[PDB]
Amino acid sequence: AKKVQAYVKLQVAAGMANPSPPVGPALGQQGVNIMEFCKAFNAKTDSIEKGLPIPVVITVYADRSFTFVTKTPPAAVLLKKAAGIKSGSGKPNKDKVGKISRAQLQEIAQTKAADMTGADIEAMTRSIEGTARSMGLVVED
Amino acid sequence: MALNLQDKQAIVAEVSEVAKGALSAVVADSRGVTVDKMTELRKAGREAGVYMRVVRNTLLRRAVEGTPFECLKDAFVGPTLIAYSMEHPGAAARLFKEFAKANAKFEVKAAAFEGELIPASQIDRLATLPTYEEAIARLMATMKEASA
Amino acid sequence: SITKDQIIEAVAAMSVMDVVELISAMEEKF
Repeated sequence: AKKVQAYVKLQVAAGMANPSPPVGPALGQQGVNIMEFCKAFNAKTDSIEKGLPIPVVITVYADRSFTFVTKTPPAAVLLKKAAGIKSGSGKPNKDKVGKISRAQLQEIAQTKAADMTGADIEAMTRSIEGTARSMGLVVED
Repeated sequence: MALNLQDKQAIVAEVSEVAKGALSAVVADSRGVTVDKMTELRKAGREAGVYMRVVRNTLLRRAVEGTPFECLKDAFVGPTLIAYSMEHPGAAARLFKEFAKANAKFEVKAAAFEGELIPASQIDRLATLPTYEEAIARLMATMKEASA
Repeated sequence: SITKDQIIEAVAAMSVMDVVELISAMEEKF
């Protein structure tokens, strides 16, 4: 990749690649093939895990078929199934409501090693500070 | 910008890299994207991390203010846009190599690579380098010399 | 010279020893 051309990312799902009300048609309809994300995706699905958030880019020009790419999960979301609470407030952030796991934030961030600029993997942590002071939820460090 | 108290640090820091360095390259980043820096930082990355720089400064007034120190072969580089690269550890290395390979992927010009300092001179891409540790090319020069 | 007497040391030695050494083995011969 030394040249971007077309990319729309709308976090899909693994266990069955065959939506319809969420995405379905709207994921493939301008030279894209609905028949091949269940031939090709699931070929890169089961090696890892299934069910949870999947942003994604594909290689469709106007060339009929294509080839599918993978990505990475959102980072403040690894503070849901990778922290506690699943909203983020409840008392609008006029109140500092949330609550953290200091141990986590490094290895749970580190899981997103393949998409960050910090050389120091510790730096990749310091990013997650603000990503996790996104409400004003203090970490019991 | 900042006053002098800050134009001095960009000096005392950047010139103690020359005073305590290894190799020097060259490059003019007219069109220097950011996928540009992103990459070359992973390269500095492989090439240790943050052992490398490129601090755009070609204000003669800056990264020549570090030259009448060492490398006064650069009164001549410093004109126009430039991206100075210093080495601390590492072989007089590969730093050299990918700048040509990078910019030869379009990746903008390379100042024709006006070149620099290890010797005290000018241009020409060399891999006379990171063979370094290719002292094995003097290990194979053993048994093959002993046998043949 | 003695070839074994120059293999037992010529498989086991230090580092910067070599780094200021084989930028010059190239000189006497080649």
